[PDB]
Amino acid sequence: GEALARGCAAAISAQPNDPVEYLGLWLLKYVKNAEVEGNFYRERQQDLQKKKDRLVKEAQSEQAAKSVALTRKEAADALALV
Amino acid sequence: SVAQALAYLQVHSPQDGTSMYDHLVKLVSKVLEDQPKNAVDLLETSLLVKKSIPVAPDATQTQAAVSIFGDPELPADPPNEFEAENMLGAAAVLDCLGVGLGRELGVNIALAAKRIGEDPKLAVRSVR
Amino acid sequence: LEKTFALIKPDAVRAGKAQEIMQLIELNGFTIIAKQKLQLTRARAEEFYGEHKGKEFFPKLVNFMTSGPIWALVLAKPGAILAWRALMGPTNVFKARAEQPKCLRALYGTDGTQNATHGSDSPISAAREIKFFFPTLSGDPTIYAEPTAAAEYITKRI
Amino acid sequence: VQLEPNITLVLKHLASCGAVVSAEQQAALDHSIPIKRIEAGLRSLTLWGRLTTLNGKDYLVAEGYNVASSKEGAAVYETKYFYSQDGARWSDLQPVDSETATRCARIKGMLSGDPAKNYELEEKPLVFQIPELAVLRCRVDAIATATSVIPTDSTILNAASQVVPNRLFAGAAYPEKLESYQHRFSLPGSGVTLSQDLRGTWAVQYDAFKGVAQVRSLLFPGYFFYYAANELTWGSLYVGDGLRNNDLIFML
Amino acid sequence: VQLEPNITLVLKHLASCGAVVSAEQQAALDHSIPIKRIEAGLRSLTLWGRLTTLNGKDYLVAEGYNVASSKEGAAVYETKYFYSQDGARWSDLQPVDSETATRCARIKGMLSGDPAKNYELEEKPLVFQIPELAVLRCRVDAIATATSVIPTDSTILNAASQVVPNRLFAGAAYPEKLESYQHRFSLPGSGVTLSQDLRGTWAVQYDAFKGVAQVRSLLFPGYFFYYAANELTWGSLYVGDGLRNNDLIFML
Amino acid sequence: PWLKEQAIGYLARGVVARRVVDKLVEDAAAA
Amino acid sequence: ADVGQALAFLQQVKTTQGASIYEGLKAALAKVLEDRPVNAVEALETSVLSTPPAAN
Amino acid sequence: LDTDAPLPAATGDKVPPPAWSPVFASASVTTRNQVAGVRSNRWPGAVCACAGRHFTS
Repeated sequence: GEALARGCAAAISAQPNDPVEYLGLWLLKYVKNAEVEGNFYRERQQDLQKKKDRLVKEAQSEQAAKSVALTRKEAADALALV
Repeated sequence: SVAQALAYLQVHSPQDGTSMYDHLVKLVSKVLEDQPKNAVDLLETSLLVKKSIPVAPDATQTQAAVSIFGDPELPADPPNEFEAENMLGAAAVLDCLGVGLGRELGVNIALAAKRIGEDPKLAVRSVR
Repeated sequence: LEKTFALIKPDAVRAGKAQEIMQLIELNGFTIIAKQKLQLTRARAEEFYGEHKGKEFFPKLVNFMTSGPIWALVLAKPGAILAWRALMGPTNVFKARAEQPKCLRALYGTDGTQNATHGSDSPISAAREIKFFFPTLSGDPTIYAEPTAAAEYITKRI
Repeated sequence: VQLEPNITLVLKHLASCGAVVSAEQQAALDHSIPIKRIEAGLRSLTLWGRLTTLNGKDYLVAEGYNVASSKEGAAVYETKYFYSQDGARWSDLQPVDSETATRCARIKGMLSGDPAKNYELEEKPLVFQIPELAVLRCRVDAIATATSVIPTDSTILNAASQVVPNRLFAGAAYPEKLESYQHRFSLPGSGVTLSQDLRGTWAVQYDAFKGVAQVRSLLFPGYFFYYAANELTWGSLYVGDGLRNNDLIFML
Repeated sequence: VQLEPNITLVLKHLASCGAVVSAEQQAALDHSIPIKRIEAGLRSLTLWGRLTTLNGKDYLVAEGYNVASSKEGAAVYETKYFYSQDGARWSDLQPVDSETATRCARIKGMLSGDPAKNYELEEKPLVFQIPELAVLRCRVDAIATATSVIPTDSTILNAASQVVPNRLFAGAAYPEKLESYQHRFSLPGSGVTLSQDLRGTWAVQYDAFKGVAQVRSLLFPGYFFYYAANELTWGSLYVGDGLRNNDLIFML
Repeated sequence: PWLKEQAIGYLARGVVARRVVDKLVEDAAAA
Repeated sequence: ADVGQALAFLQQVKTTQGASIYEGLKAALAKVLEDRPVNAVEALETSVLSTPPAAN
Repeated sequence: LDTDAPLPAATGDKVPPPAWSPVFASASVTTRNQVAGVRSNRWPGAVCACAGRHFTS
């Protein structure tokens, strides 16, 4: 698989004294990062969602007060012309 | 002044794994294999790349300075008597007049004169 | 770009002059790719000078190169190999002190073995020294990427 | 932007709040803090506070750490505490178990000032003997988890997911509002500030001409924090016996 | 990285060098500097120094500026100076013409301490009367153009070609060497440091354990500069009568 | 045996990326 | 000869927050070389390829 | 001040805390020209001090 080919690539590039052992170590680090990448993606997406939801609630909270003050002004000014 | 930049970029990092040159090499080597047909963000791809004898001075002078504080350690002969002036009051007077060495050094000087005047092997009558 | 391997020996370290030596190294246009302060053992100090197992002064040296901590450095500059040696100057401290009174060894050396520095001499030897001390820094994957020698290195790896 | 609080500026700005140290102890600290910081291998070490005792030998407490990391949504600082009674020789202030934490939480009053003393508690009649340094460490832990104030967005997360100083920090826009400050253990960008604390447990006095804000804890009276906005420095200090103010609802 | 020198840290670090101020003057400065800085519209204002007089009313001198710009290869600071004799009320220290600069340069001795006094000079016999504040301004100008020390690469040039603090400054690599410091009016990246000055006019003492370097001027004895490397602060102060040391070749 | 030449292509790609970065820093200096 | 192909490829693909990934990296490197920052490798993500939240 | 009523006992100790405590100007009894005084435990914040014929509260 790609693991074997890239491990041989590393064993030729870095040129270790013990090729097989360093190869295995690199294999293990790679198979850990294979999950770490998806975990990073999950973290980023979830944090962005949290941010957006906080901002959505901050917006609705002000929309409510806008409407309430507007209704107050509505009634107050309507009384003037009756 | 181009080999200067290329040399600077390869300054290996003890904290991180490798140099900045190698970081960019790995980033580009991934992108050339990644081939984002639509687009890609630099920050996120660089983050995905990254996520995949002590040298201390000698404390002799400082410890000698700190040893004048408190009382020495015992594994005691009587300290000899000596006369002197009010040295903390001297630091205060000098500080009020705007001369001298301050008032932290006044404390250090008073404790040093104490360590001198109270010495058996040096039978002192008075210190100033 | 040329990378050379340097060394600050225990006599300069004990005199409190490693910082001055590094500052002069960088005042002379060099760039310290890496620095480290380690303590060399006996067998590793042997294998480092392993090409002088039959030399007479070998024990006299190896007992000195373990007398304390050393500074291993990797320097880089356009034409770095020979400029570093022109900086270290002659190997005999007295010869150097006679010829170049402002040289490095003429300022921080005392003896024919207490010269305070040790550069490389040939690019082969420089690469070998660096791979010995800093086995992490990758050195020219371009050159070692021979399309034929790679199959032979695979035979070696198997 | 500072990299670490400066004890000189702290003692200068928080002296009006009565947070002072003796002169001898000030000099002794100026010498002793670097020694202990080096010989413990720590990147940061500062004076945390000073707890008064019944025999006049107050405990000076110092707090240090090496690196802070983001774990489980919290910025965790692996802190280590030291104590002293003269300002010259620092001893360790070892952590306490969770079971003993409750018992020392039950012990009140001003500390004795004798590190060898131990108090007694009675339960169902099983008697426990709690060392005084245990009580000290827990009071410090309580005060620390309550306050630990820094400015907002003064820290930042780096590639290794560690909390480091934000060297491009420009300052708090509104220094007289509690939104400008936060707890240390709140992650950068989490939006949790001191305004999310129980309303009425913090007071803020801001001198808008000199640009110095003082944040006082009312829940733990004795914790003071200062923030100077023209020089971009800040720092805190605790001075007092270490007991929480439980009558706060009746005092506001 | 500091944004402006702090007078408290300056007076704390340079007190060993005898650069001290009275206690009353210290408090008075703590109040008066912000007032004058605001009511003059200046971004920076610090205590420059203190010149001794014959009647005991030493002149405190403060220096302020708004922005520094690169002009003709020099980092020019449009500085403005103020003087005081009590530390509470600052008056202007107005510039002096070039023709009068020579005459006041010829006047020596310790200043009188009476701002209304004027000295006399004789030339070809035309007599000139030079006000004392002119002499004071000239001495301050000479000392300023001689020393004005900052660390190297602590400033930087911005897009508008103005000299601003380098907020990513990491510190001087070798604090005990004169290459780590430079004049203020040297452009960033120009490579001109204090080592280009006349060899022997500067002394450097570096406490490598605490990390505090002290740079003393030998040409103008009385100018002290400090640099603390663990906290990344620095600052200078002049204390003395303001006369240059011309016998330097015989004293080294 | 097919892994050999695949690794060869990987190493050639690495050299390619190295030269790319060389040109990139060369351009950055002029910029 | 693949060098020119890769260069065209990089000058082709556009940044998410810009264009010409090649030119983005070039501006990043020019900024890093303009003022060699403290911990440049770490400053890559905290000062140049991003912006801290309270920067101005 | 020896005769002032002590504070009530607090949990953890049976002895009533005293009404006043000492404050010291040095960590060694041998230091010359020391100053000293007392601080209140009933009113935390009040202090009295005396060096020679000179005292304050």
